[PDB]
Amino acid sequence: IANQFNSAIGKIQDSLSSTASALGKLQDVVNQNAQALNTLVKQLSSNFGAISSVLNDILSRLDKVEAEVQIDRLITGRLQSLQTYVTQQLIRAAEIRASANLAAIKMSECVLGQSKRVDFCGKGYHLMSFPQSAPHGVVFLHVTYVPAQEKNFTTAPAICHDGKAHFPREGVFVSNGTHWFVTQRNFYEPQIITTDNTFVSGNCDVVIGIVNNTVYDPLQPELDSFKEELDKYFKNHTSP
Amino acid sequence: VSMTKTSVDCTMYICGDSTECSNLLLQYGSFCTQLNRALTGIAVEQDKNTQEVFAQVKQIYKTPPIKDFGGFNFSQILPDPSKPSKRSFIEDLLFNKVTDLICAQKFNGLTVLPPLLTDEMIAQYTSALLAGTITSGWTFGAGAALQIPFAMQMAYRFNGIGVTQNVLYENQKLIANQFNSAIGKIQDSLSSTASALGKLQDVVNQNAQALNTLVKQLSSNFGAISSVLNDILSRLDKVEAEVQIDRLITGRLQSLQTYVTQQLIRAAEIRASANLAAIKMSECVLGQSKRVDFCGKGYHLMSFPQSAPHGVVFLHVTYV
Amino acid sequence: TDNTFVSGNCDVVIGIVNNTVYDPLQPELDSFKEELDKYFKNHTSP
Amino acid sequence: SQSIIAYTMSLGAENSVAYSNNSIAIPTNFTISVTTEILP
Ligand SMILES: *[C@@H]1O[C@H](CO)[C@@H](O[C@@H]2O[C@H](CO)[C@@H](O[C@H]3O[C@H](CO)[C@@H](O)[C@H](O)[C@@H]3O)[C@H](O)[C@H]2NC(C)=O)[C@H](O)[C@H]1NC(C)=O
Ligand SMILES: *[C@@H]1O[C@H](CO)[C@@H](O[C@@H]2O[C@H](CO)[C@@H](O[C@H]3O[C@H](CO)[C@@H](O)[C@H](O)[C@@H]3O)[C@H](O)[C@H]2NC(C)=O)[C@H](O)[C@H]1NC(C)=O
Ligand SMILES: *[C@@H]1O[C@H](CO)[C@@H](O[C@@H]2O[C@H](CO)[C@@H](O[C@H]3O[C@H](CO)[C@@H](O)[C@H](O)[C@@H]3O)[C@H](O)[C@H]2NC(C)=O)[C@H](O)[C@H]1NC(C)=O
Ligand SMILES: *[C@@H]1O[C@H](CO[C@@H]2O[C@@H](C)[C@@H](O)[C@@H](O)[C@@H]2O)[C@@H](O[C@@H]2O[C@H](CO)[C@@H](O)[C@H](O)[C@H]2NC(C)=O)[C@H](O)[C@H]1NC(C)=O
Ligand SMILES: *[C@@H]1O[C@H](CO)[C@@H](O[C@@H]2O[C@H](CO)[C@@H](O)[C@H](O)[C@H]2NC(C)=O)[C@H](O)[C@H]1NC(C)=O
Ligand SMILES: *[C@@H]1O[C@H](CO)[C@@H](O[C@@H]2O[C@H](CO)[C@@H](O)[C@H](O)[C@H]2NC(C)=O)[C@H](O)[C@H]1NC(C)=O
Ligand SMILES: *[C@@H]1O[C@H](CO)[C@@H](O[C@@H]2O[C@H](CO)[C@@H](O)[C@H](O)[C@H]2NC(C)=O)[C@H](O)[C@H]1NC(C)=O
Ligand SMILES: *[C@@H]1O[C@H](CO)[C@@H](O)[C@H](O)[C@H]1NC(C)=O
Ligand SMILES: *[C@@H]1O[C@H](CO)[C@@H](O)[C@H](O)[C@H]1NC(C)=O
Ligand SMILES: *[C@@H]1O[C@H](CO)[C@@H](O)[C@H](O)[C@H]1NC(C)=O
Ligand SMILES: *[C@@H]1O[C@H](CO)[C@@H](O)[C@H](O)[C@H]1NC(C)=O
Repeated sequence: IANQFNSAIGKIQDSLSSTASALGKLQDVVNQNAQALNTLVKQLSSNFGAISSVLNDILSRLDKVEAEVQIDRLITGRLQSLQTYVTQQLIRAAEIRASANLAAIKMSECVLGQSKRVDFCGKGYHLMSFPQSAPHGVVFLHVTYVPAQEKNFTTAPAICHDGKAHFPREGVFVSNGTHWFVTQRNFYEPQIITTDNTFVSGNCDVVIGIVNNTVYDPLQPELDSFKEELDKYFKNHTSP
Repeated sequence: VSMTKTSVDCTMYICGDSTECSNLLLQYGSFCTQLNRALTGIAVEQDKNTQEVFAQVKQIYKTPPIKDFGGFNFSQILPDPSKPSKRSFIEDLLFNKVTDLICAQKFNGLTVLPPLLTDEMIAQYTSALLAGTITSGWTFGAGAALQIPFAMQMAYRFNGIGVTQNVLYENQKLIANQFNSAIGKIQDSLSSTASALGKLQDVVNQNAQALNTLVKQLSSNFGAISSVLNDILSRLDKVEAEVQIDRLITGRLQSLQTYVTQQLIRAAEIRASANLAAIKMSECVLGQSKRVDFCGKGYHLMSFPQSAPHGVVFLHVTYV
Repeated sequence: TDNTFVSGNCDVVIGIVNNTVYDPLQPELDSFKEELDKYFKNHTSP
Repeated sequence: SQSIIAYTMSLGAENSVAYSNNSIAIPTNFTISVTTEILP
């Protein structure tokens, strides 16, 4: 388990070393803030119909009545440029808030604890995650237990022994072909079916697909060996 | 989950067939490109939102031909090979109920691109998700799919709500009969009314209305002598025409900035809905919610996705 | 034995320690042995 | 001999599941896997 984890962290350094696209979202946000700034700058150059883009030149050619017309184009167009960029930015910001609020919830549920939500803390059953800082962002190193070598087995919902019906307390009942066992639902480790592994309800008539086997009782040979202890004190007590 | 991929030629929507208007529009410049970048942003986003909700598994699971699912009769929500498009039964009810203006927009340099995923591809991901859920329980989400007998899955679910697995098996008939009875009402409901789908219809009707309203702003004078560009250009020369055109460019450009601002904002609503739906898939469909009411009222057992026009339906199953 | 469960042998668990583990069934039977032995002994008597 | 092609996207590999009314699969082994997830 430790070796697989060490092997996986190795692959993270390798992955981040190998591809350009990994930090995609963060590199995207930076590109969008810079592109929007340069777009805002570039509207300063636009004439809007005024005889120049350069505000002093206009003063140098027109009086207070005609400069007011030409300048009011640049003010109206420019003010429309700031009202545009700030709208795009208030919207952009609203995307980032939803991202941040998820990232806060993931910090709480994937770092300060272990989530049961499926695929919420990366693909596979969650074990833990390690947070890492980035330019304007966070990276989570999610650690999961992914099933890897499955094998086919026969199963039955329940077992009949004393003509009562029996169920796993936790786990499932499975046959290797020749013998029935009980095991945990998420890793193969078969066990002898016993009273302690199981619980009982009703007779064998209602449960569809129920099968017949023994149930072993760990009290029983502890009393059988105590019956054979008892008989040996009787045979000895026949001797005197 | 998504909406129409609008695309507009801003030059088309401001300056349709005028070079005079084109030269005047260059006095403003990048506003035309900038809006197209914004609409292109939302248009590419639809393929993300639709991948995020449906493409949660990268392998195409399929049903066995035999249907020994303990009496649970999914045939109403699984695909139908007899159909010209392979959706289920319940998905045709969804497609039949949600609804010249579309040509009038087309003449004005407005366009609607098709989504990357065809509605059959959406039915195909849905088929894999649903068949996976039945044949394999949650296990196909967390790793390679492990088969399980359907009543053994249902026992796990019952234990997931702390109800004991014998309480399933001791009533398996009543449970399957109620599951079948409930899907019978899902059909009867979705066949009868259309009001339950009103969330999707209201999303279409807003997007369609915003395109109608943006179209209807072309027929506006804005205080120029005509609402029609050409009727100015026909009547006035290069001194006078420009002043009446510069008003229509201004009024129209303001009318576009407005529609795009509305649509970026609207698209933030749909993205919240996409993220919620992706989570609802990831937790109710690929899992079992311990979250209360998050997968419908009652204790969560399991949920089945069904495709819908630009959206998704979850059929949540609950113990009550 | 009821608070715990059992798997494997002493080699595999890094840092496993030694102690008794109680069995509640043990003195519950052993007192039944003292009860039994008192019957055995009395049956020597007659 | 490389060229730009066009195709309907195959959504993945096809896989009919080994379902039966009495069949289960169980992992005898597992991978501990680590992923990155990146957030603004
Ligand atoms: C299914 O699992 C069964 C339990 O692991 C297994 O049965 C066991 O088979 C071994 C031999 O492979 C037997 O080993 C014993 O054989 C005799 C018993 O008198 C002794 O000489 C040996 O020392 C050893 O104790 C087990 O007795 C037997 N267990 C049981 C409960 O019968 C099956 O072989 C497995 N089936 C398949 C298809 O592999
Ligand atoms: C699983 O094991 C059960 C115990 O062996 C077995 O039950 C037994 O089945 C037979 C046939 O149904 C019964 O046979 C008797 O039936 C009546 C009396 O009730 C007589 O008319 C017959 O001549 C015959 O004697 C056994 O009495 C019955 N015993 C019990 C406790 O069930 C199941 O049939 C087995 N099932 C499978 C699938 O193997
Ligand atoms: C926990 O209890 C274990 C069982 O008593 C105990 O294992 C025993 O430890 C001693 C000392 O390490 C070993 O002593 C013998 O070691 C070799 C033969 O194996 C000889 O060269 C020595 O002379 C000596 O006889 C026992 O063999 C060993 N028994 C077993 C079954 O492994 C652990 O040491 C105890 N651990 C703690 C921390 O209490
Ligand atoms: C899991 O089982 C399926 C089929 O179920 C078993 O198949 C028989 C061979 C036998 O074991 C029966 O008791 C079961 O019903 C396997 O599917 C087979 O796969 C091979 C290719 O590997 C193919 O040639 C066969 O036609 C398939 N048969 C069926 C019925 O699908 C599957 O491979 C098994 N998986 C593992 C990991 O063992
Ligand atoms: C599952 O439910 C469907 C719907 O009732 C059943 O299919 C119908 O079966 C009857 C009897 O053969 C026919 O009259 C209908 O035309 C069928 N409809 C469809 C859509 O196929 C199906 O038989 C049920 N399966 C089980 C195992 O009960
Ligand atoms: C639990 O409630 C169910 C109904 O939800 C009962 O099932 C019905 O029982 C009557 C007879 O009492 C039958 O006529 C119906 O046809 C049954 N319906 C179904 C769908 O099976 C059930 O009897 C109740 N059980 C208990 C123990 O109260
Ligand atoms: C479980 O899987 C791991 C690999 O993921 C197995 O470990 C390998 O075991 C073989 C020998 O069988 C060695 O050659 C490899 O070098 C091992 N790799 C590691 C990381 O140790 C492990 O043995 C498997 N367990 C079982 C029960 O099969
Ligand atoms: C399982 O399927 C077989 C056919 O392959 C059928 O004959 C049998 O009765 C079924 N058993 C159960 C418990 O469903
Ligand atoms: C038999 O019982 C006597 C006491 O009555 C005792 O001394 C002796 O050790 C016992 N022998 C065996 C083999 O149990
Ligand atoms: C615990 O740490 C000490 C060193 O401080 C070491 O000697 C001991 O063997 C360690 N035991 C385990 C189980 O790691
Ligand atoms: C013998 O044992 C019985 C109890 O079973 C007791 O009542 C009786 O007093 C005993 N007699 C002697 C002589 O020990």
